[PDB]
Amino acid sequence: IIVNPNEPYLSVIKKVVKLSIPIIVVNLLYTVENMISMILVSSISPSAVAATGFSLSLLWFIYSLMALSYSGTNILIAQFVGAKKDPSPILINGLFLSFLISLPLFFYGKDFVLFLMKVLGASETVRSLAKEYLTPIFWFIPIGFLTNTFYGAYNGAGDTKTPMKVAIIMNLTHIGTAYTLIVEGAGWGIAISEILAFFIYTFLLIFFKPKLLFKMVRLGTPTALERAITTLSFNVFVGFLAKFGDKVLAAHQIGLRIESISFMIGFGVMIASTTLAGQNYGARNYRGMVHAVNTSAHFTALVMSLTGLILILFPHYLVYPFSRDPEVIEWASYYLQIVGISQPAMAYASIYSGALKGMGKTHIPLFVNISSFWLFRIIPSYFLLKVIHSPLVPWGFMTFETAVRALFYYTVFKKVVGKLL
Amino acid sequence: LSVIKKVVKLSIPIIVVNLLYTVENMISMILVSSISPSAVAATGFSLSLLWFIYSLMALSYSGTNILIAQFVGAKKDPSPILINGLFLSFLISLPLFFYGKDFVLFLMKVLGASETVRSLAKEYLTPIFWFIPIGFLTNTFYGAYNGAGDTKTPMKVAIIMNLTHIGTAYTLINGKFGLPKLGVEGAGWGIAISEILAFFIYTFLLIFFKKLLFKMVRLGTPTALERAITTLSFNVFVGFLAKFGDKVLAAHQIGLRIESISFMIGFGVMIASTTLAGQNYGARNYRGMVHAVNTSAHFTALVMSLTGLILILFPHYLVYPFSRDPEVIEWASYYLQIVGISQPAMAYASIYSGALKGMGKTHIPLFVNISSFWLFRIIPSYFLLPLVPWGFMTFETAVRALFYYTVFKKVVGKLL
Repeated sequence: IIVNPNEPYLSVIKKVVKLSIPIIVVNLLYTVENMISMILVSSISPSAVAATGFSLSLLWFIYSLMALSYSGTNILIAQFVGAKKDPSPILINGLFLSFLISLPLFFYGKDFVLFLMKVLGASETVRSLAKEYLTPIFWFIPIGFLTNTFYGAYNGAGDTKTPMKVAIIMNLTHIGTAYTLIVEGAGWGIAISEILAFFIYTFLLIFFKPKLLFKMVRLGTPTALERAITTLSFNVFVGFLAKFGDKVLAAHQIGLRIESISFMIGFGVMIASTTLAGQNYGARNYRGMVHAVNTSAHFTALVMSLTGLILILFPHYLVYPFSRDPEVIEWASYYLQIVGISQPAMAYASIYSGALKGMGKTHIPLFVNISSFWLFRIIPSYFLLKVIHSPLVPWGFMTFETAVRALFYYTVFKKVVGKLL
Repeated sequence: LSVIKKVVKLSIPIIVVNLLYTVENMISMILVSSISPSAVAATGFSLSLLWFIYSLMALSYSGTNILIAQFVGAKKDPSPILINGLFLSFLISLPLFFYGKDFVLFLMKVLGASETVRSLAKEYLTPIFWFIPIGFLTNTFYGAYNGAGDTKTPMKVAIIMNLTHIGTAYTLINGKFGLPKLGVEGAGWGIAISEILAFFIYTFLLIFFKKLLFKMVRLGTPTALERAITTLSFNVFVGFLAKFGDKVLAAHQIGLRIESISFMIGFGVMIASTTLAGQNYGARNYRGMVHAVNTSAHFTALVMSLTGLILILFPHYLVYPFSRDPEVIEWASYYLQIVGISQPAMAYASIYSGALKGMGKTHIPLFVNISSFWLFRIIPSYFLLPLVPWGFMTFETAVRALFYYTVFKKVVGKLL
């Protein structure tokens, strides 16, 4: 049991924040894992941090195929626990499906970096560090694909406290492994942290609990696309500010870290709403999920309304840890006040697209976050952006555009449930 | 629909369209072999790169070829599918318009091009990309006339597309009419001007012939990724033979042309089965579509049983147009004998994987031909690793593509 009834008042939901703070902790700890990873790699040379830096941002492209092993496992388990049906065939077929697509990026995995590494602007000695840094990682990718599937498996059953306690220890495993082994030492910090957490889940399986490979691949197919395509998409949005020198290039990276710390709240509610909508839609409790997602939307909007306010009223404060060049503090402060207006939009953007994932409409955020980016973030902030001479137009449009969809494709949730009743 | 019928009435016109397309590029390669050999490399690497790029046409094709068939079968007005198909087609032509031109320069330099080849590729791919909207509209008109079952009209246009393409190329290659030699640019204008003249035909007869755009994208999205990912997949399959020198690399491309001369048959029947399965599924008549795809599979497998058998019995006869070194004739003869056995299977593959496109489950060939090329061709070959990846291909492209026919029997099993 986890589902709230069919609009049964309870205007305060409470249960949502209990099943979100754990996901917020897991996502905030992902930043501490990489921030400390930058401190441990910077102890040797900046050439190794370049090999690690471009690899992590490239590990985004790699881990995009990890979406099938998550959504295919997270969604069906959430619905099956909702309908009180045995959620065991989804786990064994999901963990096998995770290992299935784990083979392509097992052998020719370091090539996906090294080959693409030089075509963007790498050196000969920088890439040799990346090869030593990534060789122990691509050996244990089927291990990571199993850990990711275990993550999505617990999220469906409404037990996000298990991937929280494991994340706290897994990071101390990663912190301890690299800090002692430290460019190849940091690579063992990832592989060993993935076999430890996996074996904990293996130990947390002794006392925890194939024609559907289609349904798992079919649901998460847009997710692996949406992840991979948005990466290239954001690369196009960043490229619009590379034309304004490294000054604004650094100022956009400063806004990224300020957004990332401000994003872990929403992504935690997203995976939450993904579970809450799945358990409700699985039990044929349709009036309750809309009463739940609307409640989460209302509360997350106020959380984001506070978040944007802090970004607006303390721009120079939030850039202070990165405040060096005043022209960079300039563009960074302008960015914070611009996207500080579009924070409540992200409350509805992630929930409407996140709750639909559990409901099965995973193909919608793909068609959505792409079409609400190309002919909206890029083209209006490019085609009509020829004569502007300002970085505030891709920033002004990204805030303006993000609103559309976030608040303007409400409709897809407004009406997909309309015919559902 | 109960005895036997001329199912070739849909296949033959498309076969002519899929043929001569061979001649359109064989002669064009000769028209660019008339100049310097460096321009032929700029041509081949362009057409190959055009194979990768021409993956977004499936979204503009399947979205138009599938729904029109179902609606022509359902006797429902199929005009909103064409006006929004061409409209969507024009809008999928913009992401490549002035944004995928430099993609060639970014991709040629990563495969080992020459500073001159990248330049000849530009002068060749300059008029091609200016008229991407015109080629996409004609590509959508193809599936439009195929969906309605009128594949003879594009066959007339394909023949028009040929005489203008070769005519303009052969003229602009050297300036036959007192014109300046455009070089590699003349072949580029041959394609472009042949697209605009074919497009004007489709718009002229549109004068006397004849929203929910999200659903169309839900149809062509897996099909577009199939052509895109299979191209990378076959790149990995060839990569297993690059380790055996250039004599095995050459014999494989020789088999490619001999296969293509034998491939245009099944592709036309695939579109034929794509249309026949489309109309009868939109009209609920399931006994008519199951009996048709069964009869299509039976008749095509026999043709492919003759086609492959000839390849097995006449290897060194059919390769001599490409034979130079007897060691290359050796490896090429084995490739034909191996693929000649799996030819009757591709008959069932193109017809079944293609009928499911007509039924709306277009994410079926994607989930299959990917999971069939990788963990059944690439992986088993990579383990046992030229007759090891060659035998496995036939062993796979037959057996796995075969017994997958049960999924069609299962999709139909619950359909009744």
